Amino acid sequence: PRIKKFAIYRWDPDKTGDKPHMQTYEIDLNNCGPMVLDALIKIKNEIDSTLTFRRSCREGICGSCAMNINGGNTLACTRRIDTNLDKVSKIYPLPHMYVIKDLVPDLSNFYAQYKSIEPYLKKKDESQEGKQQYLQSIEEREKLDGLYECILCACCSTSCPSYWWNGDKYLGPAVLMQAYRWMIDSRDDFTEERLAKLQDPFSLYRCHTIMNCTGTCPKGLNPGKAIAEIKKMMATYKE
Amino acid sequence: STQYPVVDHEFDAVVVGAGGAGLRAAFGLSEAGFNTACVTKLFPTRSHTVAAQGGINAALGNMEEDNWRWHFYDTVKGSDWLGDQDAIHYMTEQAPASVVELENYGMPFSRTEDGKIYQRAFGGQSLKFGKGGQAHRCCCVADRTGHSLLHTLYGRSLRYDTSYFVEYFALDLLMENGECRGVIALCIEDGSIHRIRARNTVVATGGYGRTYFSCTSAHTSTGDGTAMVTRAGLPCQDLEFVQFHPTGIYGAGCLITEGCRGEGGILINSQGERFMERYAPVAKDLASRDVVSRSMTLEIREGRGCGPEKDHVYLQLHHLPPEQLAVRLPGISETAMIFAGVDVTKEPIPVLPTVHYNMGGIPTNYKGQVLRHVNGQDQVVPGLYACGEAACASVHGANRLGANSLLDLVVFGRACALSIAESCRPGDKVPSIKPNAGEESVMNLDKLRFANGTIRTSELRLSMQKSMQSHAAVFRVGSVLQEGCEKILRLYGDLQHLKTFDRGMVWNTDLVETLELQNLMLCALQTIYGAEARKESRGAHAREDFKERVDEYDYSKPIQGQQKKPFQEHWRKHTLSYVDVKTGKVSLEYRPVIDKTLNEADCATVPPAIRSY
Amino acid sequence: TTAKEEMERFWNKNLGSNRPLSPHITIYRWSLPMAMSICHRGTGIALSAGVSLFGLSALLLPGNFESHLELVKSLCLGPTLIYTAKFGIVFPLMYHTWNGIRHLIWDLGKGLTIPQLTQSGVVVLILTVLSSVGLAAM
Amino acid sequence: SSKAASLHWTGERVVSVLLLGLLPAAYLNPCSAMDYSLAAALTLHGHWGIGQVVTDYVRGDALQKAAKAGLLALSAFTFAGLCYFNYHDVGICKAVAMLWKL
Ligand SMILES: *Cc1cc2c(cc1C)nc1c(=O)[nH]c(=O)nc-1n2C[C@H](O)[C@H](O)[C@H](O)COP(=O)(O)OP(=O)(O)OC[C@H]1O[C@@H](n2cnc3c(N)ncnc32)[C@H](O)[C@@H]1O
Ligand code: HEM
Ligand SMILES: Cc1ccccc1C(=O)Nc1cccc(OC(C)C)c1
Ligand code: SF4
Ligand code: F3S
Ligand code: FES
Repeated sequence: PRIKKFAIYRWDPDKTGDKPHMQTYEIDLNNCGPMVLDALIKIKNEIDSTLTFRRSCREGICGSCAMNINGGNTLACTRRIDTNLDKVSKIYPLPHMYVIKDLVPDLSNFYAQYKSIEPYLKKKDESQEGKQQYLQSIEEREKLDGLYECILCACCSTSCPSYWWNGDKYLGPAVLMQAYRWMIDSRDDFTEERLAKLQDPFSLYRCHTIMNCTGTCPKGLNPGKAIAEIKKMMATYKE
Repeated sequence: STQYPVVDHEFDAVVVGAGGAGLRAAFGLSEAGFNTACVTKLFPTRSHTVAAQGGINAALGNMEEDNWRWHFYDTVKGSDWLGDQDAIHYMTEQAPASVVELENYGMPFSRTEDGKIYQRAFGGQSLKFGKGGQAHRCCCVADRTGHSLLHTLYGRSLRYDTSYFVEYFALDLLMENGECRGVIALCIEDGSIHRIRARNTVVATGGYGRTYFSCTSAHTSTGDGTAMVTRAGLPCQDLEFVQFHPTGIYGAGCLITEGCRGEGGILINSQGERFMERYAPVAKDLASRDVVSRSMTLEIREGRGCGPEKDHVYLQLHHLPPEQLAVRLPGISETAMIFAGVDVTKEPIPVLPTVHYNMGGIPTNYKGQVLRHVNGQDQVVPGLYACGEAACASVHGANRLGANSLLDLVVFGRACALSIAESCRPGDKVPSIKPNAGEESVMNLDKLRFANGTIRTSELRLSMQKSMQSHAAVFRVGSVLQEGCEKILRLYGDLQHLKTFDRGMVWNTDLVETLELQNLMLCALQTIYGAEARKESRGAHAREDFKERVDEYDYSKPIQGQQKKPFQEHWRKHTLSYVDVKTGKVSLEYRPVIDKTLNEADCATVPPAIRSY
Repeated sequence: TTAKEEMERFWNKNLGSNRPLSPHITIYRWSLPMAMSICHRGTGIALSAGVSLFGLSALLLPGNFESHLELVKSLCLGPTLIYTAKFGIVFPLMYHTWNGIRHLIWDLGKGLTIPQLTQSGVVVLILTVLSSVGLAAM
Repeated sequence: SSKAASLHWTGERVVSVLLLGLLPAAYLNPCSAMDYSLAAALTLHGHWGIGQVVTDYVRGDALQKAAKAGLLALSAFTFAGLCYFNYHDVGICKAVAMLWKL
């Protein structure tokens, strides 16, 4: 016998007047997996089937189980339960985000921002494509490392203080890092006009390098660093 | 009735599923100029092609020099001659054309000295028609290939005017007199019921790996389109054929890539012997999956297991150079460090043969059209298509080759697009559906929402999972299968006894997992009964009582003096299963394997031969 | 639908609904890089409030600066009580000065890893106290 | 196409290397010419500081211009006063000096 405590943010949109409160659950760790997602599933499957959350891969390559556990934004299938028995683990939905139902946040704005940065290879010719492979040296390929792996978990932008106050007009690290990802790709021709997409004070220039995005990345990526590279490209680029 | 807001939509073509195959079929239609809709329960990135690691097979010949006609021989061999050669032909030739398509989309393929797409050795692939040693044709974005595949497709998909119903659980197909009119779906956000009608419907819902307790597949691999098809009374092909991937972590069942064995990884037992030498002399540890998983499971029976429970096996990566281990395989370097807590460069990974791919699914034309069985013959289901894991053109056959699924995705996704763009035109008359249709799809939904039974939803799920895991596994016998069949059948009656707890509209996961359950059970019943019915050893389906490759002839000796067997005597045929929804009893028949190619001159038919590596 | 059309729909659904904002700073973990960025703003604001109060008082208030100092001198000011009033003006300045370099180094791109951020964060915090105590005694 | 947010961002860093350069330059080389160049760098860098604060916290459209208008007033008044102090009084170099040594 070995018990652990979990405090979870709860909000039902069906019952009117039901204001957001906290509910506690207790589960044995010998009967449960090491990760927080295993715990959530267990209380979902046994104790209360009214708990709602997004889950899929339980491998840490979706961004489905992205939440605020113990004050930080990571994945529930990646981060493990603190074997410390007396301390209660607090689980919240991603910060400063509209909650659809407990733990499930609205990401419609987040996804639409990724659309607006145009995340696809753009060329001058679309006639000679599909038939021959584009050439790219290993060094040019190496510049994409630490950028292509981004899973769009949204632990990133939801941790950014600028993204809280300015969720509407400022894109946020995750989205910005992808915008950068398509810039340094040797195959891409539309690099100069990709930078011209950010000539307003909100798009890119709300990042004051506060640095909460990198310190929360579940995949170990460095988005903040990439933002500074965009800034560098923005002041240097020709025409 | 009257509780749910019936909302109707009008479209040219509907795609169910936004992962890989579905995604490729979606924008390929909008590319042709179709008012296309895409229905998906997950956000397209959260689909399961993202979990792919090994790569994608294409005969580009960048490593040395290749021929797609050799890629045909290898797939048609690995299929254990259950594979329809018309589909394999089309896939192997379209292979370079579909991959160069992806690189030109922006897929960050790993690079070589030339600056070309990095291919690498994989499970059971050979040069010069299985004569010229090991073949290296698995294209890969260094260990996170399906991640890039899904992303670069989705990224390229925003370049078209496709409509996406994100988080909309598709309930049933819309059907009127043998013809498909689209899909009825539940909005997960607000709870309203949407009916999306179109001239055509593509089904790309993926596999049903969650039928078993142990699997590599994601929690949302529930084979829903497979269930949708069977509720329409349409057949399901080769359902008993279930792939057991040799390398999966002892814990939750997380996949370690076969690219491990492809790069230089060796598989080791308790004694210390490379046990993939006495079992397979030529191909060894990089042999076919139905040989490796067959060996690993049989090695545990001997008592040669590893660990405190004596049930799991080890995969060596210690000997590999750290130089290329961090480059070629960094995704498994991180994910084996988490669930196992194992230093990938110094310590070996704990592995286990677990459920992975679903070979069978929905009977599918080489052009993507869904097929039914009328009077022993084939018949096109009007306005219905399928591509990917949920599909069964049986290009994979009895056993799927290493990294041949992501090809099956893009090629047949494209096929589903082309065949709609060629057969009909966009803006053509959208067939009208009855105002009363989707009637009992609501009734099924509403009963599961109000459920006031006695047996918990999760407790009935695990009952199915463990009953499948033990009864119909790697090795199975008519004694244990018979018991498992009546075990699952009696469980289907227990579905009317279930208890739900959520009485809400917004994001009722309690309800959608129960809809996942109904869609899993139907996929389970046909798999178990199909396994009992088949009394032979062909690829993944291994019988300890019938360890025989039962073809039309004995293909070890030359076929001349031998007399041919009739159709209802040999087993070289596709299993077609139906299920009555009320009683639950599985009625199943059979159809012949396609042995003809597209063009005999350009690509010759490969006849059945010896099955070993 | 276009990209920025989906953004219009996002707000016109959420703003006119009963959806609550998830707790942000109410529960979010405190970290050094974040606290050091908050301080940099506070010091920035505090200093401009000081400089503006020096510029405005130069125009609005009558009497020269030497007379203003003799008003301070004739308050029988304390021995260390004058040092404390001095130190509390160097401390906000020297923090914002040193950390100003740290922000400026990030602009070049250097020292942007997690360990380098934590290391230089303490280095700024330390070099401040030295330049604050050092100058208040000068 | 014009790049306003690009060149503005560079300007802030240019005055930052000027302001950082001026503080030891004011100590080592205290002069009348130093007093004015200091007051300019102080008020400008400060104006481009609060300007960023306003664009962050101040939510609104009609409100946005009002704070920016008022900020320009204080910025001009601060710079006017510091110029007046350098001409008709001791100077900001000696202001610190007489404040520190005395
Ligand atoms: C499980 C697995 C498979 C796999 C792999 C690793 C793992 C862990 N690695 C591979 C690799 O390295 N190389 C390769 O070639 N294949 C690999 N595979 C196999 C392959 O990835 C799978 O066959 C493939 O993922 C299947 O994709 P498919 O296009 O069939 O669709 P999906 O990815 O499974 O996603 C399902 C989609 O359907 C929608 N859906 C499902 N049900 C509904 C309902 N009820 N209503 C609405 N939508 C539904 C989902 O939204 C999802 O998008
Ligand atoms: C010479 C040393 C100084 C340097 C190198 C410096 C530089 C900087 C930098 C880099 C920032 C943050 C901008 C960013 O990267 O996001 C900043 C903020 C600010 N600074 Fe300074 N500064 C110095 C001293 C001063 C002085 C003497 C004042 C006068 C009052 C001042 C006023 C401000 C204000 C009001 C901000 C607010 C901007 C923000 O925090 O968002 N600074 N400074
Ligand atoms: C926008 C900005 C730019 C630079 C520096 C700080 C901020 C900012 O407002 N952060 C902020 C504001 C309030 C609270 C908070 O969290 C603490 C509770 C850790 C963080
Ligand atoms: S960069 Fe990292 S933290 Fe940000 S969205 Fe991508 S995976 Fe998440
Ligand atoms: S949390 Fe922030 S303001 Fe910039 S450095 Fe990261 S986006
Ligand atoms: S479920 Fe895929 S990231 Fe946790």
